[PDB]
Amino acid sequence: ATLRPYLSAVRATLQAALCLENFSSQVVERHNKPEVEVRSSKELLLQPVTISRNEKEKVLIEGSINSVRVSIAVKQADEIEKILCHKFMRFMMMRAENFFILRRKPVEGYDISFLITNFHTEQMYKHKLVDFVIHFMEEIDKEISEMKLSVNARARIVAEEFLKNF
Amino acid sequence: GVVVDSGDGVTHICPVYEGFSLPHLTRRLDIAGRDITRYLIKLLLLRGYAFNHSADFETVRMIKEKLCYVGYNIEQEQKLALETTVLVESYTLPDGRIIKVGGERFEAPEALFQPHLINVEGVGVAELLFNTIQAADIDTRSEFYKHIVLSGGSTMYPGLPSRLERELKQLYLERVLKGDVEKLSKFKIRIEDPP
Amino acid sequence: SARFRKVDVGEYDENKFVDEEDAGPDEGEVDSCLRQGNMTAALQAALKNPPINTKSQAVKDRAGSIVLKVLISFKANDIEKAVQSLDKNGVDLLMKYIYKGFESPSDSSAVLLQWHEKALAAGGVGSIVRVLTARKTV
Amino acid sequence: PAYHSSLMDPDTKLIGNMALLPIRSQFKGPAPRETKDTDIVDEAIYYFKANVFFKNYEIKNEADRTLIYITLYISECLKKLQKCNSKSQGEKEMYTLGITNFPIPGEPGFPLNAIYAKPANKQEDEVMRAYLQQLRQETGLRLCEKVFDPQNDKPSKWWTCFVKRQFMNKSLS
Amino acid sequence: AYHSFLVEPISCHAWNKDRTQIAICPNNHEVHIYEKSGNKWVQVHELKEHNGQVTGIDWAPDSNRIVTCGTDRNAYVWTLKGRTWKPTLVILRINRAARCVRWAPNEKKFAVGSGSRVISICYFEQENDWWVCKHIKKPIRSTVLSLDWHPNSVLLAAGSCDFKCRIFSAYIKEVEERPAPTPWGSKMPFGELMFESSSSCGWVHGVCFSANGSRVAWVSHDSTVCLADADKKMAVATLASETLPLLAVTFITESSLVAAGHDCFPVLFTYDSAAGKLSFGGRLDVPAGLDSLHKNSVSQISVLSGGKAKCSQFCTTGMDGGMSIWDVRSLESALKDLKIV
Amino acid sequence: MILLEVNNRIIEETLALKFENAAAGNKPEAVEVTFADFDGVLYHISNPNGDKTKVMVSISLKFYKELQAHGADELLKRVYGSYLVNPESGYNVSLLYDLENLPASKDSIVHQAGMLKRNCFASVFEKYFQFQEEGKEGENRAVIHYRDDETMYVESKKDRVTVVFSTVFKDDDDVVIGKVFMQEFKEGRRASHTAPQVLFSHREPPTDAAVGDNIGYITFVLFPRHTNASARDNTINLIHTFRDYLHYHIKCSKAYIHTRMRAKTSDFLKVLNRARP
Amino acid sequence: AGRLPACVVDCGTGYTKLGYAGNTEPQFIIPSCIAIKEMKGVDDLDFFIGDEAIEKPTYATKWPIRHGIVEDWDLMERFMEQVIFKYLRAEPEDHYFLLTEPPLNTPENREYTAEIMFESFNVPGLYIAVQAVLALAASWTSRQVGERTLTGTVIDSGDGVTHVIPVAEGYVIGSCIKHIPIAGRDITYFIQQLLRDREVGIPPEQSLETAKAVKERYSYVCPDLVKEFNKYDTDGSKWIKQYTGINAISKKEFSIDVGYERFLGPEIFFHPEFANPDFTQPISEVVDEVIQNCPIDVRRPLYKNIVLSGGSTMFRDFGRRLQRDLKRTVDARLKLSEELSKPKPIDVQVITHHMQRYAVWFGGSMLASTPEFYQVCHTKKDYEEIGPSICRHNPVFGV
Ligand SMILES: COc1ccc(N2C(=O)CS[C@H]2c2cccc(Br)c2)c(OC)c1
Repeated sequence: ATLRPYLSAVRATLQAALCLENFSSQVVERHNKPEVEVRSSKELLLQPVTISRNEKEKVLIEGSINSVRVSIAVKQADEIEKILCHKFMRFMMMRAENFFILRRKPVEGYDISFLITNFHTEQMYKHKLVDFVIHFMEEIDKEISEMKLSVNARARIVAEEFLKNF
Repeated sequence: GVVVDSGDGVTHICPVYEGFSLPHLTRRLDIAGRDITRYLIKLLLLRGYAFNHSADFETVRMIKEKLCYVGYNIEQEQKLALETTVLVESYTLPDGRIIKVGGERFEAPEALFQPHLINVEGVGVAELLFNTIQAADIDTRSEFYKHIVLSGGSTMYPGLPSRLERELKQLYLERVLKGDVEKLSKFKIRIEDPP
Repeated sequence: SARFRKVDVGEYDENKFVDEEDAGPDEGEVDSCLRQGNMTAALQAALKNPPINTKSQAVKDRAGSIVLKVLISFKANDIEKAVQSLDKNGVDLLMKYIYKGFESPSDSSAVLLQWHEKALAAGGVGSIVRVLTARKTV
Repeated sequence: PAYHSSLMDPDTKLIGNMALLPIRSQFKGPAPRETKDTDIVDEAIYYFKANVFFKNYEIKNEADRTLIYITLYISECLKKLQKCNSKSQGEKEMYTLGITNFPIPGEPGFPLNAIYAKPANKQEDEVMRAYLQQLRQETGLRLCEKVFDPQNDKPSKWWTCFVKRQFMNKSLS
Repeated sequence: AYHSFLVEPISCHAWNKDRTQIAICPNNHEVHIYEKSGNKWVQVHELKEHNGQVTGIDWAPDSNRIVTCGTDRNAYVWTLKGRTWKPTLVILRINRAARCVRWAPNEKKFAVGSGSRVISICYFEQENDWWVCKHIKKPIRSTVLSLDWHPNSVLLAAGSCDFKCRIFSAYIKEVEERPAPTPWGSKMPFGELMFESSSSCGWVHGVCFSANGSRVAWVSHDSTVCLADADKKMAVATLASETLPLLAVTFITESSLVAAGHDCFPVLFTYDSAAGKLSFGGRLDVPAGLDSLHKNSVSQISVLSGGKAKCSQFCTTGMDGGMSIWDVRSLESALKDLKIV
Repeated sequence: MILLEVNNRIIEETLALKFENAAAGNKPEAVEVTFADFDGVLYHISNPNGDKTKVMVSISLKFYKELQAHGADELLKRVYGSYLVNPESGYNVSLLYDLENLPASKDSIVHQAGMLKRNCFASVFEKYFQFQEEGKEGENRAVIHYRDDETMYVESKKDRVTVVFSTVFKDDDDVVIGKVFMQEFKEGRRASHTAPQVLFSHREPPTDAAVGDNIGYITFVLFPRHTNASARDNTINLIHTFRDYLHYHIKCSKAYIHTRMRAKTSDFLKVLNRARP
Repeated sequence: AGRLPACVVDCGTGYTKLGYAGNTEPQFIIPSCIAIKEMKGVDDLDFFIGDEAIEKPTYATKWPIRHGIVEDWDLMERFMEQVIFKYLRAEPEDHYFLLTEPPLNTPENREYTAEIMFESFNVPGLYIAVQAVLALAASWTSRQVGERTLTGTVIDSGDGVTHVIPVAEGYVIGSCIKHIPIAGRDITYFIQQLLRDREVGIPPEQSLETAKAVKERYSYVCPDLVKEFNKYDTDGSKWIKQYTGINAISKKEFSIDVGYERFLGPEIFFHPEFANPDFTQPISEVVDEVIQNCPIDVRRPLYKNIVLSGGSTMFRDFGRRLQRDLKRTVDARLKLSEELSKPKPIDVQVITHHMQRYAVWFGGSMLASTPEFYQVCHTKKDYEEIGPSICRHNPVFGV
């Protein structure tokens, strides 16, 4: 219902925020670092913005001269989704070294966070990375529902297989 | 000025006035090259890689030499290692196996600034320099601080100079300015990195 | 000894950056045109005189809601029309406000996603870029 | 490693590069006369079952060339002897198979040409052609009073099996 | 007309006098020089000496000397000693990364914006036989991205992360004579601040001086293009773009600007001195997954022939490893409505 | 494997290999084996006195007393007769087997030895099943502490017998998944109405049976058709493996979800890696 | 240590040995395979492991533990569900676990293992041991050593492949490991082939089996080949054994004479060229090499403590042969250092002990019995605060 207008608005912003370049450090002799992370040079940091669907769903984009940090707040109506989302997000973060645009830990208040740097936009079509984050916001909700049905689908088969042997 | 020469052998903070050197002021630190290569090894172990101290030393030297650096703000270099993957770099070993390096890139050299990390007693190169210069005629001070030259294979760590300049600017604001912030702006430290 | 490090000497480093810092629409004319079936006017009403410089949050927050109130009080097939009666300066400001309303989700974040959509066709992706670059926003 | 010969004397005549090792036999040939109990042909037959399994054999003496020759030939007899029915019958098969002229060094067909020297002239070519058939004859019969079971008409399947294996993967055929 | 030299970004490029060779930094710690043979490109030189990533290259046409600035805080002057090039270390006295370099029209000196928040100016002193430099520091409060000398080898435009486009004076009396008046002003002592844009938004990615040097334009990260006319009281005209920020710009005539950037394709702007008003002239790259010639962001554009006065051929390079070459005339025939100047 | 086996494989496979060797006539092997079974059970298999021709199989249950007080000892003898002997120092029950005096068809002594653990429980259920089958109501309830922090409450009534576990899901997570499974159980009568009605209760018991964030009260309700002699044995084989069944399946889910998350993340690692040139 | 003992799982190439700690042998020993149907409903559970899975009709037989190609976690995880809830019948939440890992197992794997053990199964403790090391501990039992240590050359040979592995004080000198293309599988094929060229009437299918049976019933390592063939050809009665199987088809009995292969099989370990064109280096050299590409200062402590491990180290006189060979190589070397001058004799000693077939599982059983084990072992809490990362390092302990 309200999903296309939400993602289309986040796609726009992800395009605006993902224009960056290599930037050596002003603060440290021969160091290069995600300015949106360290944050030791305010002029190099863009304004943080937020796109919100409802009161629970929203994305946080924090730009910088050489890196963006996106934090998504996934959907969760009941307690089974809540733990499913949670185990899932942590599953990926644990493998962040292979999912290189993923940030090991979220950002206080968010279920998951990406950290796209210039070295990424340099080695990958940035219009795609913007696709993939929109494709992620779409696929993580579909997967959380499969899992939710998977659990029930078996919770019942497992109860009938026992209750029927009496 | 003061030549902070450190190689694969040992660290030295030897001051020099107009003519030659003033031995009574030159000091030592028990943390050189070999001492940072090992702490790396002992650091790559806690990560999942077991290298033989007497058989992979040479291979870990290069790893250090290639990915090791001095952190500037350790509290910030930690959030980068823990909260993100930006510091992680791959490295192919001689046999072909491909390992990873991260936090242990900056942690291995941090010994120079916290000797205890490798259980050695001292105050660490930086806090050692500051003392070697206050231990000189106040009227020969301005010169030294204005002239600190780094030499030795173990002084080429990316960000080394920027750390000293921060360490010193720290030791000053406290032990020579008693915490008076409104006068640090007057402290001029020039640490040159002569190629 | 590991005490001298508790202090950030970079704070006072004379070679640091700082902006050159230093007043809100008139409710009346806003609510006046609003309550009169003249929304395309109310929008132009609010968008006039943004608190871009008021060092206060309470103030910037005031204009935020006046605009916030003008956008929500719009019909579906009504936004676009009034979006196109605004110069680039207008659009660019609206888009600025639209990302302010995004921080107060209120049963409103679906209507804004409509505004954003319209203002995006008019202002382009550049009007969003200018919202991220502003060093003096609402 | 593979089994080497130990008959190398501080003065053993040489036909080409192959050691002209003494053997006890009644066939005609340049082969000297042995005074000791065993000869290079025995030594070859004793080591066969082992050597045959080796792909690589280091030539250490002019003596190993011969040992290697005899060995390769032995597998040739087991090829033949595999299909016959009596010690009396084989005693004849090992006569022909021994008279036939198998490719010698220098010739196309004789494997290991990179190891064996070709006769340096018509005389050697005749001597070496003799001191070879002589060995194909003695090593020829001696293989019979072994291969065949005391119960004639029985080629001991304990030799029949090595018929499919080639020493150093080479073959005089 | 595109050509890929690699898939990794081209850091910076600098053609020689003839436009017979091109020098590039393949996101590497070195510079690669390509010559053209027929319609095939052929690497002819590898300039290795830097110990950091090269950030800028500039070729001195008549003297045929190359100057390169790294992240290793150094700068080298490359001289062709017959067959190969020997570098010479130039101490810029900085503690951060060199970010861009430009030789002055007179090839007597080169500028070097940097992270130490200071521009450097160097010149050779045949007295002691080595280079030296003086710094233009105030009022520079951040990293210096782009530089562009004025035709008189004295004024210098500078764009920096502190959101400002500035014109300075690099007047070094020890190598050139007193500067003559300029609409920008008559007082031109070393480091003098002649002009400064009045914006607090967007970083200044690129700055360009007009052919007659009385007009300077710059591109900021707020997706705006700007031009200040020295013959109108330095009154600045601004165009609010509707797409992504530009990272490079150059004049192709006295009233025509061409800028490429994050949209990966070059566009055209035309200044109407009458009303002191800039305007969008349209896209010039008109038809992976992109409909643009370049695949990644275009980060440097230079004039290949016809100077900034009447440009006929300009060239662009980007992070996609590709170097394009455009034809101002061809583009005019491909787009009826393309109204240059 | 949906249901958990009741027979304990190490007991059967250890005996079977010793009887086999005894029959074939080989010189007997020394055997010493320690191992366990669900719910804190510990087993031991050894040669008393070092008599390699004698093989003992003793079981240990911290809650034996509670079982003993309900017919355990009695029933255990009826079932193992002369194989039963004085319990080993450390365990409550012991079975002995002379390797020189084995029956004809060993297959049933081996089968029953593996059912050892199950047999000590069979008592308390068989008991209360009888009460119901006689009408002897009001009888107090058995209270077996099968786990340090868990309890089963059996007790009979006129027309129905009730077993009530009070299990504990460690991980705050498991409580969530758990409720899913229990919901299906409380609705099982829609797939098998001639089955034990089931009930559930979160954090609080339906004495002072602990209340906690991670505690739940599953309450089966057996009916004659399950508690009678015709059924009885089967009903006990299920009902006593329940608690372990539930946790077995709550963990098998989590492992399933993992295989999902694996492939889903492998998908994501594909889209991702295709943005590269 | 509580009332219950720790579970000890040693997943190998073809065989997974498991059981509780303290015991001198594994309660179970099964084929490292799992069979499945190739998931909605509960089909994930519909599988089998070990023996119960080698030929399951409507089922697919996998073998996820291979020295060769990528590991399957979906499978590995299941195979553990049964290893736990069916074979050891152990409530996981109540036992510590000691799993093993091959040499060079990457740190990432451990985190995965641990992601499974702690999040799926909830084990309150875990410790990842390294096979080659436990096998070293397992040799302490040997009455050849009354002096412990974790510094030695572990020559492990199972069915898949053989590894000559050096170890300096509990740590595998990874960069010096050498592999050998000779193991059980090869000795079998070879013996198999030697039978085809001689024996008659062996059921083409049961061909492999008769071989595997000959290998395990009559194979051994001899000191010399000419002398062995001699013995056999002379006193033929004394040596030629006899085998008789049952034709799986015509349900008829077939007889054959087991001959040369008895000693010729295990001989491929010392003359690989006998049945492998590519390889040729005698296992004794490989071991010489490995200790030479090792820290000079720790070579002697590697030559005096070569610990056999693995079913294929069993052939009667394997060590006696290995050690004579090694000693001849090493001694001949130092003999020339004199013919170019006289060093100090090198002490080469190969260790054979009663627990070789399952050395690895033995050592892991013994070590998980000590109290010291419960200390150098990562716990539940430690995991729910520092996470997976911890299981990357496992403190060596014992010495
Ligand atoms: C090839 O499939 C495997 C992948 C990984 C491992 N293991 C590890 O990486 C850590 S210890 C071992 C293992 C052993 C048993 C269960 C589990 Br889960 C993991 C494993 O055991 C050697 C097999």
